[PDB]
Amino acid sequence: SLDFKDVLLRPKRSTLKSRSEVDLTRSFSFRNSKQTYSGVPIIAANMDTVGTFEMAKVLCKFSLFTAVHKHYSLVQWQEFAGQNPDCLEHLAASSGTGSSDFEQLEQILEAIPQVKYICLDVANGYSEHFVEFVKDVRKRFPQHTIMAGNVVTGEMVEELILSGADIIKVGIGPGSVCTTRKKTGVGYPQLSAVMECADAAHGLKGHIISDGGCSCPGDVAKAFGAGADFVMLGGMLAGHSESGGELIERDGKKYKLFYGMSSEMAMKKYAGGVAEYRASEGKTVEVPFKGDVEHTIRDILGGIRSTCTYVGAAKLKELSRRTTFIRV
Amino acid sequence: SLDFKDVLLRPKRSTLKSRSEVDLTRSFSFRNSKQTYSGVPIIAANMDTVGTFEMAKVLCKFSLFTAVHKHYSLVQWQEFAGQNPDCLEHLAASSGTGSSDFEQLEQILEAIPQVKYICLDVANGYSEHFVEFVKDVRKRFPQHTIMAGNVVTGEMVEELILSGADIIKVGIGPGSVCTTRKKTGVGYPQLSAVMECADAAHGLKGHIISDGGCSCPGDVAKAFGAGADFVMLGGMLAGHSESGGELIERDGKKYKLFYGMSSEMAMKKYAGGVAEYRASEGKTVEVPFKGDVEHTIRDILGGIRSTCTYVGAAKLKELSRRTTFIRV
Amino acid sequence: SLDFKDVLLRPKRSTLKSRSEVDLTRSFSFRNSKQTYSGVPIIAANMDTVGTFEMAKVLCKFSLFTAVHKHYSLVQWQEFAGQNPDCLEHLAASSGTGSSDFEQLEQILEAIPQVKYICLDVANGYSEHFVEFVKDVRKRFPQHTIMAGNVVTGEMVEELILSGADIIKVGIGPGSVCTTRKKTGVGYPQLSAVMECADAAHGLKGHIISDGGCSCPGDVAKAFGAGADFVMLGGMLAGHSESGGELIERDGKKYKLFYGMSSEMAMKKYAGGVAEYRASEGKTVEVPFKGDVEHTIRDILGGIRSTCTYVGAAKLKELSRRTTFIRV
Amino acid sequence: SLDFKDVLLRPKRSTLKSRSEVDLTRSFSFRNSKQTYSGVPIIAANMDTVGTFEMAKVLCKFSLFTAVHKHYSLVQWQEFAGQNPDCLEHLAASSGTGSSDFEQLEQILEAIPQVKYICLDVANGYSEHFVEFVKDVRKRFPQHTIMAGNVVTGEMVEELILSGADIIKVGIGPGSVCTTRKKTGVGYPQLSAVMECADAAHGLKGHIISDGGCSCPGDVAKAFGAGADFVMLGGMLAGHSESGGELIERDGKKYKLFYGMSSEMAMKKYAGGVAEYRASEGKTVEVPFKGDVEHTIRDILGGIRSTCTYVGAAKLKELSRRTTFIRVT
Ligand SMILES: NC(=O)C1=CN([C@@H]2O[C@H](COP(=O)(O)OP(=O)(O)OC[C@H]3O[C@@H](n4cnc5c(N)ncnc54)[C@H](OP(=O)(O)O)[C@@H]3O)[C@@H](O)[C@H]2O)C=CC1
Ligand SMILES: NC(=O)C1=CN([C@@H]2O[C@H](COP(=O)(O)OP(=O)(O)OC[C@H]3O[C@@H](n4cnc5c(N)ncnc54)[C@H](OP(=O)(O)O)[C@@H]3O)[C@@H](O)[C@H]2O)C=CC1
Ligand SMILES: NC(=O)C1=CN([C@@H]2O[C@H](COP(=O)(O)OP(=O)(O)OC[C@H]3O[C@@H](n4cnc5c(N)ncnc54)[C@H](OP(=O)(O)O)[C@@H]3O)[C@@H](O)[C@H]2O)C=CC1
Ligand SMILES: NC(=O)C1=CN([C@@H]2O[C@H](COP(=O)(O)OP(=O)(O)OC[C@H]3O[C@@H](n4cnc5c(N)ncnc54)[C@H](OP(=O)(O)O)[C@@H]3O)[C@@H](O)[C@H]2O)C=CC1
Ligand SMILES: *c1nc2c(ncn2[C@@H]2O[C@H](COP(=O)(O)O)[C@@H](O)[C@H]2O)c(=O)[nH]1
Ligand SMILES: O=c1[nH]cnc2c1ncn2[C@@H]1O[C@H](COP(=O)(O)O)[C@@H](O)[C@H]1O
Ligand SMILES: O=c1[nH]cnc2c1ncn2[C@@H]1O[C@H](COP(=O)(O)O)[C@@H](O)[C@H]1O
Ligand SMILES: O=c1[nH]cnc2c1ncn2[C@@H]1O[C@H](COP(=O)(O)O)[C@@H](O)[C@H]1O
Repeated sequence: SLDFKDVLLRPKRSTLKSRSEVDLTRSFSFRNSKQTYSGVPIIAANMDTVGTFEMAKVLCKFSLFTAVHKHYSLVQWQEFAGQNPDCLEHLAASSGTGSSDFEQLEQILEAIPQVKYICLDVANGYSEHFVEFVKDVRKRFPQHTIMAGNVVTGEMVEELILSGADIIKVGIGPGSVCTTRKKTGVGYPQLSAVMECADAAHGLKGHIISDGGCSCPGDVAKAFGAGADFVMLGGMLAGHSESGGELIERDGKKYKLFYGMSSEMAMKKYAGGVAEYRASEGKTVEVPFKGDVEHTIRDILGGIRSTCTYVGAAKLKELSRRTTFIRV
Repeated sequence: SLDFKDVLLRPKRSTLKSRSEVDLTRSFSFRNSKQTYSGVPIIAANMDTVGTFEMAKVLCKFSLFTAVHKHYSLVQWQEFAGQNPDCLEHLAASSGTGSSDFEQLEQILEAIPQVKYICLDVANGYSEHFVEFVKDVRKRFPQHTIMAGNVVTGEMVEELILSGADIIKVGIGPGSVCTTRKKTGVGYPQLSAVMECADAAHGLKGHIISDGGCSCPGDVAKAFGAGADFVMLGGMLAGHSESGGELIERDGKKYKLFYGMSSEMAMKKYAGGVAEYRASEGKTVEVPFKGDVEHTIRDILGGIRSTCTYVGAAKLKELSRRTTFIRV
Repeated sequence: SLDFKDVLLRPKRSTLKSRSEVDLTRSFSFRNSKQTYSGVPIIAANMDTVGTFEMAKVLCKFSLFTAVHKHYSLVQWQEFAGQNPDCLEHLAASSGTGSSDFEQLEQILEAIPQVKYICLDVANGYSEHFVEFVKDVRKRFPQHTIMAGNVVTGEMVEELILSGADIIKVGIGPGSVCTTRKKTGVGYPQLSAVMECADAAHGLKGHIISDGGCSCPGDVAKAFGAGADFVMLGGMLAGHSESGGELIERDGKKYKLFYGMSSEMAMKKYAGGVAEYRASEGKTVEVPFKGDVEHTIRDILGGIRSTCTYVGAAKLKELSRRTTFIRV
Repeated sequence: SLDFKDVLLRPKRSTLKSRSEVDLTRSFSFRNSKQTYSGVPIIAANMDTVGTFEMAKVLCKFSLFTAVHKHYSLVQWQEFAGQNPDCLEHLAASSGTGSSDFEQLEQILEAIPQVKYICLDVANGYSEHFVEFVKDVRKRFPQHTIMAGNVVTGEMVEELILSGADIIKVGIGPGSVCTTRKKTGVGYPQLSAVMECADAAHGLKGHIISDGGCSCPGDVAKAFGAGADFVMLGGMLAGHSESGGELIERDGKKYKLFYGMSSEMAMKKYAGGVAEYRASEGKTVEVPFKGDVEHTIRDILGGIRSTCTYVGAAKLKELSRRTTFIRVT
């Protein structure tokens, strides 16, 4: 029942001389889409303040991935893709399960063929309705790679992969601005979830994303060491120039809003308020302004290269197999 | 030795599509009164700041229950009942073991025949005196549903049910303004208390209330998942317009008093003071003003519907069967 | 490896009706002095700010015990004894191992025959030198009851009782103003120390004092439940009118100094400062002023009566038999 | 998986009557250099703010050891050595693995023959490159005692001794101004590291230094109790008159900078800044000014003498043997 904070990685004898030797890119072949990936498998979350086109343009320079948020117009996507043809390779267009979500997704994918990834995202990936929607999307777009979540346990990972998803998004409640655990009491320790779900997915030649709960580069490295193919970040990418969220300067200091997608703040913006039978399951915070995201990416990547050197991993694909966790 | 903070509920595969589909009402048939209940089994605690007639009026609209405090006059009761006849089915009148308390209860029940629940409430329900009192109240009021507590272990749950109580109130020391544990060292972790006492009660076709220790909706869901038939709330319901407690406006902010029923504040108010051989076993806090309780009810119920969807429960009665706790 | 915080007492079926029914006095017959005791076995520590004459005078009225500090003159003792002839029964005169300490102790005992207890107190009761001192004091005063400490393990409890001590003082490092653990790393969790040492002592028909680490009446109740015959209190008794320590009014609030007997404050007062080879093993704090100690005594005794009613103990003597600890 | 905070020492019967009776010196014979040591085996860390010449001069008086930082020039070393001929016996010159570092060290050792210890110090002692370096250094200076680290596990302790190191420096991430754990997730709880590495070292009649994570005298005592031959201190020695770090008087209070050697502050000073592929693995703090280090040394040593009296150790040599740890919540 482990969280990131409960472990450390044991160092091991290595032949690496310098952190600059470490290759942080991965190559994957996806189970169902049959497409191939090559890049640095860290993903900007599809939160409205994080999965922005400005984030994408910077993350592209480092070969990182963006799951674009679901609140841009087709026109905005077309403007982005026209101005940034070389950044469409590691983007996913996102959708929930509504008719309207699906139709807007379609419009994007039809108009911008270079977008080859789909991020299907719900709070509760255990619903049969969600499973059925994944099948539906696989059938409509057989050659796109599908990321689907969220879940925390292997039976659901398997069902979702067998239903047509390529990459399962793992995590219920670990997120920095999530309040699901406080409102519902439901969840799973994130490191344990990653280990269980990685094993399940990899038994089927599928993949996973560790989604949420990382607050330092060491956490990112732990999720990878536990078998995550990709790691998705919200909070660590919030608060930058390139992030969304209002910039607030008060009492001589600068902040940016950062908020859960099921916070009252988000529901006020996009659902016309909070439905009577719902409770909010995210919160709002004000993040001290961090400046340009490039400096944060370099810190994260720098940390992970260090991790690899300490365990003797010359390439990110070696990190999990050379990871021995010490309980602390 | 589990508390609510030590666990999460595991999600499970679900045919539920929306949280709006979840029915939170239960029906119970009581062992000794032979009466039947229908409602949302969340009870406002019989504290003078929580179990108020203003609270009852609002909770009634949501089919929630109020254990009315023991400090209203007979005419206040008569006035309430006259003005709010449809509220009377979801209320209990309360008493401790004092001859004065019981006599005032008898006058209320004589005046208000519509009150069909009795809440017999002492700090130490392990006393043979309390056991005997319960037997006497059963003999006196054969058709009234009797809630009796408090205890934390099965042997006492069984004895209390066999002596004539329908519903056993579980918890010693977990309350937000309780200081019993600090003053006496006595108590029992609440989640374990609920698990153990639920098994003991259910084996005899009786019922329990998890009383105390919930500070968010997820805790309430954990209590129900652990087998509690009802959950009683003090602090979560304190600090509202409908709550008791002085409203205090100071340093630009508003607060409401909230205090334990064995605090010095309560004893000064209703015993004249603290008797020489006694210690206070409650504290006072100032709760930032919360506004109208309807918003808090909606949040709590919304959290629990979300729990139910995550574990596949279409009805609250299915929650405990569908609950697998993960240790955190 | 239990500290007080690690456990709660399980409640049990009781025939107690009222906390007023509980007798907190104990009767002891001491192994080596052959003297008898009757009183409430809580002791004000022999710290210079706690074991004062003003403290004794109040504690006396409750039948509590005072280990008088070792920094009164003989004239001071005679004055107290002359003015308070009925408060001499539950007093001890204190000494360390030095010849000047012994000479002063001897003057007190000779001049004040009503003083029938001796408190032999060193930081490190494991020294053969302390053992031999205990033996010598036993030989010199065969009808005086000897408290001796401090130690935390059974073997040493036994040695000290067999060397002539009646009551063994248990605790190394738990005290509120102690820094031994930070400075040395030496200690033993106090609840486990009490359980182990009480068994060792009782097997020889001797007694122990749980010395240090209580910060609420619940802790005192836990110590007694774990088998301690007496409980000694420093911090809980510091900061009262009757306490020593300078009264400091600053920034409109009142405080009283409270410091370790191994602190730099103490060694400056009574040694020539700190010897080059020693480190201080106590600290200084300013305790917000508590007023009269009577109120604190009532809070402590009331808490312990409540513990006894909860576990079915009519007498403090029964509390440890009736104690079942639950680990939290 | 223990840290210092997870344990206490159990007192035991003794015949000691005063803390002043306790002998805190140790004598060691080193496996590979064959040289001998007599002193109090607490070492000032080779951080630029701790392993200074001012520090060394004071620690000398108490028979404590200094691993000098690697950022003094030859001329500064010669000045020190000419004014303090007797303080040279418990000094180590430090180096990392680069050719420039090796050359600086080689000049110091050639110019000042009285310096008989070498501290080879990298963040990652698990590197084959580091092992080959230790071997090269043992080849070049066969009679110098070599401290080499850092590592946290016994296999690497063994390999480094077999490769020619005498004393292995143990600790990855426990340090007060280290952020390696937050940046990489890598580490090992320090008390357990010490117990494992001390067994591995001692099997081969080598020695270890517990490096990092001590924040009170008790932690020092615990490290010795777990079998560390030496204990190295950064934070506990920062903030003094003798420490490096700028003295900053602000808001009516005095502070001294103390920072990790992998911090942005250090890399700005000694490298070009931070290379694009590196992350900072240390932080900067401002430590309230502590005054003269002598007073801190006396507090540390008095603490450890007290531990020894409580467990019956008349000499520091006895402490580990007489140590029984109790696990604490
Ligand atoms: N990671 C997260 O927590 C995220 C949460 N949201 C939140 O999810 C909810 C639905 O989002 P929307 O975009 O309208 O539709 P989606 O496309 O996200 O599809 C989710 C569907 O699942 C249903 N549902 C069933 N169980 C749950 C549950 N336990 N928690 C949340 N939804 C559940 C919702 O219905 P119903 O609401 O009737 O129960 C909704 O129809 C909103 O409250 C939204 O703010 C949105 C994005 C990410
Ligand atoms: N559930 C919990 O953890 C707690 C609940 N309470 C709440 O606060 C109210 C405060 O009432 P309070 O004045 O404490 O007493 P109660 O209302 O519980 O007292 C009823 C009778 O129990 C007796 N009694 C016996 N043992 C105890 C004991 N250990 N603690 C308290 N009473 C005891 C009292 O006698 P006597 O006073 O002479 O001893 C009295 O005659 C309770 O009625 C309850 O609603 C209070 C504390 C803890
Ligand atoms: N509970 C506590 O921590 C108490 C602390 N004190 C402290 O104990 C020390 C001696 O007090 P004093 O009144 O002179 O003599 P004491 O009669 O209290 O006896 C203590 C004797 O034990 C010796 N000793 C051996 N080991 C230790 C140790 N680990 N810690 C403390 N003393 C030890 C002392 O010699 P030496 O000092 O040379 O080592 C001293 O001669 C002082 O520093 C004093 O402040 C006094 C009473 C109780
Ligand atoms: N003991 C500990 O917990 C730590 C100690 N440090 C202290 O700070 C200094 C840091 O300077 P720095 O250059 O960062 O490290 P080092 O002094 O340890 O560098 C020596 C060589 O090791 C290489 N190296 C390989 N892996 C790593 C790694 N994981 N982390 C750091 N270097 C690695 C470096 O190359 P390249 O830089 O190209 O990768 C460099 O060429 C150390 O010398 C040490 O004093 C720093 C962090 C942790
Ligand atoms: C719960 N979880 C939520 C909410 N909005 C987003 N998220 C989740 O958090 C992840 C990011 O976690 P960080 O710790 O910030 O990196 C997102 O990717 C998503 O899974 C919400 O309102 N409630
Ligand atoms: O003074 C007190 N001491 C201990 N428990 C109390 C006191 N007053 C009320 N309670 C308990 O605390 C419960 C509510 O706890 P909460 O919901 O955590 O605030 C009540 O229903 C009582 O059982
Ligand atoms: O300076 C000291 N160092 C360590 N223990 C001390 C010191 N001075 C007093 N004590 C102990 O602390 C006890 C009181 O502990 P307290 O009740 O937690 O404050 C005393 O009875 C002594 O045993
Ligand atoms: O920047 C850093 N990152 C990691 N460890 C460091 C850094 N700087 C110094 N250290 C280590 O920290 C030790 C001192 O730890 P301290 O005694 O807890 O402050 C040094 O001897 C080094 O091993």
